[PDB]
Amino acid sequence: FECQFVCELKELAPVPALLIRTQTTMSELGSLFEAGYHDILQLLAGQGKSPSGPPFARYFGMSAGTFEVEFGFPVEGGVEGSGRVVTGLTPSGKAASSLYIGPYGEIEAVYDALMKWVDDNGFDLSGEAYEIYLDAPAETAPDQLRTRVSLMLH
Ligand SMILES: CN(C)c1ccc2c(-c3ccccc3C(=O)O)c3ccc(=[N+](C)C)cc-3oc2c1
Repeated sequence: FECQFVCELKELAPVPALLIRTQTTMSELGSLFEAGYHDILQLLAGQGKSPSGPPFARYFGMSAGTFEVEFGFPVEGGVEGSGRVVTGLTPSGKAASSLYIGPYGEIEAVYDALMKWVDDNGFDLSGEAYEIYLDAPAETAPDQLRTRVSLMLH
């Protein structure tokens, strides 16, 4: 992945979200997200509401076998949670960010590129990663699958 032209620093505006905040492994992540995103969409339907944008996930310590993950959908205000689905916010602050097109299994390429770009520009990372799944992977060709990848800055 080349960062020459498409990598940028973004100022992220926090907006309301419905989230699940839990922990997972890389093996179980796919099943976790299908289950939890389904459930969030059902809780939204459950109030006669829709998401306000594509779903996302936040990650820290992804090397560990088991790592924290927070994932969900941006929503209108006035939405309530239930069970383990909670109201919160999308990230705020600065991030080093790039659009990535391709299968998730090759996304480390953009991570490597962004960490090089961050080093070249003297920025500091918090260690948190933030992915926005602009396309649904079940319904999209892998060579067209869009994810925005952001590394949060310290
Ligand atoms: C852009 N919007 C509208 C969407 C909508 C749905 C998804 C689902 C999903 C939700 C429920 C059931 C199946 C899927 C699927 O498509 O497999 C995603 C599932 C997994 C995922 N990861 C990053 C592993 C990412 C997912 O992103 C999505 C994005």
